[PDB]
Amino acid sequence: MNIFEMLRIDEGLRLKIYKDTEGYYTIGIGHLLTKSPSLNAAKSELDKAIGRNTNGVITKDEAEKLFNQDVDAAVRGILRNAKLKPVYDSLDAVRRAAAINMVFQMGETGVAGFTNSLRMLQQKRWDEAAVNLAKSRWYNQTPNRAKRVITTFRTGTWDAYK
Ligand SMILES: [Cl-]
Ligand SMILES: [Cl-]
Repeated sequence: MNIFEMLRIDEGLRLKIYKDTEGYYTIGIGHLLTKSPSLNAAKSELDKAIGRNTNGVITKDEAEKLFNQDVDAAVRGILRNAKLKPVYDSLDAVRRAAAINMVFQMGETGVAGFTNSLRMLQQKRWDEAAVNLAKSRWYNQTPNRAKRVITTFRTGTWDAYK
């Protein structure tokens, strides 16, 4: 298992524009297009992202290309963030994947708001971080995914994904 296979399980793959768990137009492997309620705005963001006239449909290679860019961007957002970088550098390889998963889903600003959890993760107080991570809108809106990510931070293994 790795970050790509992990996010592919958590996000799925859809080749036509869909609404994500928040109701936002998304495509591919959790690639958010726009938070605007307009499907035309979505289609236009999609054409710009792919570089051709898509009419709301992309190929699998195209979905995987966006996915590669989004994973790369998530990692880069962590390393550029003063609150996230020292935590990420402190973690082993598996728990680093959990951090990337969170940033991918909710963005670098959202995750940087888990101040208390980040501190517990940095201190390797795994069971305590896990309890604190779950007291979140994140956990209450998407409990099955959040449980898998939290289990990954708690154990440092891929058990929740096998
Ligand atoms: Cl893009
Ligand atoms: Cl979920």
